[PDB]
Amino acid sequence: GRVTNQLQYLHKVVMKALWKHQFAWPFRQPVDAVKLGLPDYHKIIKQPMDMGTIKRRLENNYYWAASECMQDFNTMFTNCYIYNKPTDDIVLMAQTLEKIFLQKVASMPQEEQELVVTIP
Ligand SMILES: CC[C@@H]1C(=O)N(C)c2cnc(Nc3ccc(C(=O)N[C@H]4CC[C@@H](N5CCN(CC6CC6)CC5)CC4)cc3OC)nc2N1C(C)C
Repeated sequence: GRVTNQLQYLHKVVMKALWKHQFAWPFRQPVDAVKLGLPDYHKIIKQPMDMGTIKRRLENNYYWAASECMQDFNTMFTNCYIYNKPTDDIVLMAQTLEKIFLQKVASMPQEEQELVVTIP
């Protein structure tokens, strides 16, 4: 991947705010459906995603475009809404975190530019 202004913003602003939030703990690591006794989790959820995985990807310059990282955040929230019951508190926690995600994304740099200054 590469380092861009937008991906650096996603790492140092958006992820920093979401990771520390009081509602982040269910999303800081992949769902362990074996330990949770949930044999249907991976039958229903085709693309598991979590903030621990996203954070490691950002640390390792896995992404090529901010939009890919935004899709990973979105998949994580969508998985929660699809799998759980509409009245479960975790749905409310995801809605709270996703609202912060969108609020912070609103102030991301407009044009994606690689943060490299190279010598030919
Ligand atoms: C999946 C459906 C839905 C959903 O959509 N998502 C995203 C979701 C995600 N996560 C959870 N639960 C947990 C999440 C995280 C933890 C944790 O801190 N786990 C660590 C704590 C102990 C650690 N151990 C390991 C070895 N230990 C050494 C030996 C002495 C013990 C020392 C400590 C290992 C794991 C616990 C959870 O269970 C309480 N539920 C979810 N739901 C619920 C509605 C079921």
